[PDB]
Amino acid sequence: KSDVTAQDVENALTDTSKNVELTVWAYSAKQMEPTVKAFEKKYPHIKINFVNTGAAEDHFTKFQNVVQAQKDIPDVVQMSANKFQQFAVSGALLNFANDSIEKAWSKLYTKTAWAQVHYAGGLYGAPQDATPLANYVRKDILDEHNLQVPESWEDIYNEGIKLHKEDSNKYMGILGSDISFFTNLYRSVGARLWKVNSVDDVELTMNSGKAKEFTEFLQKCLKDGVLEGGTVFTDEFNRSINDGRYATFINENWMGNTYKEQNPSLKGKMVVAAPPSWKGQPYQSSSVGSMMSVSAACPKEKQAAALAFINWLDSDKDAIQSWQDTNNGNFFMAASVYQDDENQRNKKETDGYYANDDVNAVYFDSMDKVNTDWEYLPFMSQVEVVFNDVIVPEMNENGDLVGAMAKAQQKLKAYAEDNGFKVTTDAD
Ligand SMILES: C[C@@H]1O[C@@H](O[C@H]2[C@H](O[C@H]3[C@H](O)[C@@H](O)[C@@H](O)O[C@@H]3CO)O[C@H](CO)[C@H](O)[C@@H]2O)[C@@H](O)[C@H](O)[C@@H]1O
Ligand SMILES: [Zn+2]
Ligand SMILES: [Zn+2]
Ligand SMILES: [Zn+2]
Ligand SMILES: [Zn+2]
Ligand SMILES: [Zn+2]
Repeated sequence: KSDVTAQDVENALTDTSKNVELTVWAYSAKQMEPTVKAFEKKYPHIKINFVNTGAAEDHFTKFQNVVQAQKDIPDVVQMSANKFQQFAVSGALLNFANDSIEKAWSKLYTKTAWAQVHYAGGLYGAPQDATPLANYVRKDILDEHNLQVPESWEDIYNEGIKLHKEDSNKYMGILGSDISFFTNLYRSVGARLWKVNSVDDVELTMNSGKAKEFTEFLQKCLKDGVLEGGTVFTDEFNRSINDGRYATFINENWMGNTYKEQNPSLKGKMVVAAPPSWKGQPYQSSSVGSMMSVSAACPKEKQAAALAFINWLDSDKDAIQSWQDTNNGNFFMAASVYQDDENQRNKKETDGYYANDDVNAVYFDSMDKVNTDWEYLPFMSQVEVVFNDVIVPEMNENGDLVGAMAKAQQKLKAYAEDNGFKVTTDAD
């Protein structure tokens, strides 16, 4: 049980005679590093060795490698709310839960994000960004085809048929072969793939109920040309999203900043809209986001400073402002100083990039509608492996996503059983 209190954390910042060196690994270096530099300017006794680990997939592999070796482990490591679980459960991350941290830091982060940095009763990071889904819509393409900005999945299907019949070089959307992209869609329609009761007790529902109905719908979209299966955040995707291959793109809202940075030619052409409803339920959403975690290997005498750094970077009012100023005037932060500020909710676009200037209001409404009735499995790294091996190959116009989900569930059941988890599935 961690005895580093909220007061001990604050003392690491005030006790400036106690010099500390922290090694920090991050994959979102572009967005985060300027605010890291601001930390170092403000607290020169805490020196940050900031390591840009490149792409997230490489970062997580590198971190697992050093943890398994028990050598050369960073003190602080970027995590995300749907990838940290297997690191937390395996003991790679410091569980810094205690009453005083819980009491103090729970007030600093919006409740949806704060819940998600817990796992199995431990506390494993400070939330960084929230990532409510938004639908980035090429309004120019829809206008050309006399199509409305879609508000539901039913609209995506019916309008997507018309679009692709009239212009077979464009699709209404992409079904991205990425575990976050894919699970975000299920979460955003209230379709549980699984339920976690405790660290060693899980239920898989990948082939029944609302999940099965949604999978059937996605396969019909693939079969009929409404969605195209493909990768996201690859060169293939980058070409497509620049060329207008997808009239809609339903994604975590950090993409809103990515378009401003990588796609200047799309200025004025997109509207940012709410993600779609399903079956005449009110629309729901999903938020994941990054978090900053401390390694279990972090030396005891550096832990207070490591926690002080993660809390400062992710919640200090100056830090939150830096996140805005260094990311085109907006970055969607989980800290309550951002989330509870009506002027962030009503913040108007000033750069002319999106065709609607109320982008943050769309993001905030989506955040309000995040589906919190959800947990990630303890072995999310294995989930991603099985997804790549079993589900991704079926994401095509002749695929069988329904059958693939059932086979993936069987593989995850065997993995769970082999690793000491109690597991039920809807196939039992
Ligand atoms: C790993 C993801 O972390 C969160 O998303 C962050 C987003 O991550 C992207 C990486 O920067 C990129 O290298 C590659 O791995 O794609 C990732 C998206 O899946 O990066 C932005 C900045 O551009 C933010 O830092 C996001 O927090 C999380 O929300 C995702 O679901 C993933 O777990
Ligand atoms: Zn150093
Ligand atoms: Zn708690
Ligand atoms: Zn067209
Ligand atoms: Zn390629
Ligand atoms: Zn400050």
